[PDB]
Amino acid sequence: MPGTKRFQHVIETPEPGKWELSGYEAAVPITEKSNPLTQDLDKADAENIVRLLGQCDAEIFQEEGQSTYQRLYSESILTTMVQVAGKVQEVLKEPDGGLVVLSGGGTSGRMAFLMSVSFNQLMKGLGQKPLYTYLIAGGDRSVVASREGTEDSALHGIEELKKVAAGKKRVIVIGISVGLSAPFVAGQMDCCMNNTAVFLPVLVGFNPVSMARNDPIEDWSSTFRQVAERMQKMQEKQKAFVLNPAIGPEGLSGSSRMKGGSATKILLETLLLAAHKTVDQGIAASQRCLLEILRTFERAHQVTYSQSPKIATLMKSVSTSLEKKGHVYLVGWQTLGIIAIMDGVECIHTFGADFRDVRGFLIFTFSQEDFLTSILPSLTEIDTVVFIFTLDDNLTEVQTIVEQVKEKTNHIQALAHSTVGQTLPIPLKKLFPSIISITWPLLFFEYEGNFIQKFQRELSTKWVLNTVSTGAHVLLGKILQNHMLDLRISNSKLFWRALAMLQRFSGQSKARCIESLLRAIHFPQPLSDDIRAAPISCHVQVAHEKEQVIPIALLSLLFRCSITEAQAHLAAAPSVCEAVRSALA
Ligand SMILES: CC#C[C@H]1CN(S(=O)(=O)c2ccc(N)nc2)CCN1c1ccc(S(=O)(=O)NC)cc1
Ligand SMILES: O=P(O)(O)OC[C@@H](O)[C@@H](O)[C@H](O)[C@@H](O)CO
Repeated sequence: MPGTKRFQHVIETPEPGKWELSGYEAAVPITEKSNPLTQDLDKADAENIVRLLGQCDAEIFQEEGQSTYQRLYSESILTTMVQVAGKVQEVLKEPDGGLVVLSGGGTSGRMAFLMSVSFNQLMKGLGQKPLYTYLIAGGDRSVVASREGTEDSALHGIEELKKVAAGKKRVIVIGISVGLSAPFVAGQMDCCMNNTAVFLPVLVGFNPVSMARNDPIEDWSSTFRQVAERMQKMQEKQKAFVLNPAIGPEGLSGSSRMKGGSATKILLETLLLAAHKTVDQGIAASQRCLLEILRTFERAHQVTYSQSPKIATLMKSVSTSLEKKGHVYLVGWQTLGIIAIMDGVECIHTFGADFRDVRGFLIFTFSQEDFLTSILPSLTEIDTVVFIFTLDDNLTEVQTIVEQVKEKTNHIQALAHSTVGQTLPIPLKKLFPSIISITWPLLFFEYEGNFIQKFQRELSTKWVLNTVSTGAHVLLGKILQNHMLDLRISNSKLFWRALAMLQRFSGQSKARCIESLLRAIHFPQPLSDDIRAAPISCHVQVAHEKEQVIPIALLSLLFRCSITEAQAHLAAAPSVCEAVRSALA
């Protein structure tokens, strides 16, 4: 029947009460799951929100229970990290015609960029040629833009890969996809397996391979799952690798920019740093050198979240400014500036928020005076401006900008990273009365830009900004339990996530949910057979431009009414949130 090809794979909605016993819950990929810690996140206050995400983030470092999924600390995973470190060594010994690509869509792609830079720096400070590069769904521009639609083509991924891999002789391709989902990566990994003389694919993500994505990709014949299963078979002969620890669900269901991006750095920085810092010692990478690093990353979580009360406060202020109608500026230096940009941009697609709502700034790349003359003018009594820097940064450039911002603003707060016993110039740096001083112990570092200190700091900022950005929006009522219902459908994964949210919150069949969804998307056109049979990309292209697609679709269902009737209802309610929530009641 029309549509059967496209929707056959979708699991039926269970009868009320049998969500567990239908086996439905057990087949939800971990990366899409509702985290039980966050069932009532939409009710939590700022302090709880910080607590509940701190807990969710902790799950990264939690160990394997005694019938269950491998985790970051499990022996199978650390052994895989060692073996991969090893293959990175091979290429490090033979830099001529060698290359190491880190690749991903969206936040996986963003993380890839950071790491390729860091490790390229590292080989510079040692006077070696840079061997790292990145690849992001939609080219370089995607690093710092909301561009969710660019991940759906396997040919694109392969193309980008062919460009960069030039006339190289030995290529390591680290395909990053948190959900083991992005068609962009899938095609890269498959291409690698079809030329193993040159390519070595390493897939990174955080689902078991039995939960890897399995619906058809429009421009490619195999699924992510088939690709990953075959890489796993090659791992026996050491010609492919799959590195996939479970880290437990996101605190915002399927918001893989959070734990997933974090785990990506923890996992890949750890392994690459080990491989470098152990080549020049002429010693194999071992579980012991990896562990040192992982434990440091784990202290970093503890260090970071011990500043929780302040983190809650900055959340309450970021939220306040967005409840009124102000903006939120994230101003930071080096690498920590970028991360700030990355957070701001992600808020657009993640919460449907305008790019001014939470914006990032590096010193998007607007210099000291340029910021003072351009942006400073537009500031306002209700806004919030966050400063993010180390005490190694150039604090004369910092104080200047805060001096000025204080006048036109007042809601400032800051994120200051330091070694123990560095002191904050100006004891009347108050200015910031109640800073977020994150003060780092003294580690022993032989590489020359203290790369472990950088990684700690990046990660810690990512945790803070993410928790803030996400928390501020939850407080506003935009989140339904631990799901973002009212998302914009801009790729296929999001289209499937909409359909899952329709099933979950309505309890109605998949045929009904699909029908309501496609009607909401294509309104005012009716459901023809063509539309029913259309590739998922046709729906995406149309829904991408509309507003409230998913809430309209859900209303149609709850009221058993038409799209015309549910649009009218929505427009007659005070808000999307009250409309949906009170139809649920
Ligand atoms: C319909 C459907 C579905 C699946 C898979 N889709 S998928 O096909 O894009 C996908 C993504 C990643 C992956 N590893 N496998 C499939 C994502 C959303 N999915 C999903 C399924 C269930 C839920 S939920 O159970 O309502 N939240 C607990 C949330 C999301
Ligand atoms: O790394 P994945 O699972 O292939 O997901 C890649 C991207 O879709 C994902 O990072 C997304 O852009 C983020 O907005 C999710 O919060």
